[PDB]
Amino acid sequence: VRWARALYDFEALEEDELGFRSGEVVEVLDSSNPSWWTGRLHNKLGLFPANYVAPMM
Amino acid sequence: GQPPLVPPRKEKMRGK
Repeated sequence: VRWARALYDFEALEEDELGFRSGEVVEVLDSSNPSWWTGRLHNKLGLFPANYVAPMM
Repeated sequence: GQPPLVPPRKEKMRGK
């Protein structure tokens, strides 16, 4: 998975988390962790809930 | 209406 679209707003609460708003498109860097994916938005890196995005493919 | 839960933060580490 390379790209995914946010289904809900996600608020980053820890240093390693990537916040986003619903409808934003995240570059997916890791999708092997089933709970938390690693990605990029606004050139910023962080982890976010896999269940908060829908892969685009 | 309400968004789903965020998974436990401990699962950010490897092995979920």
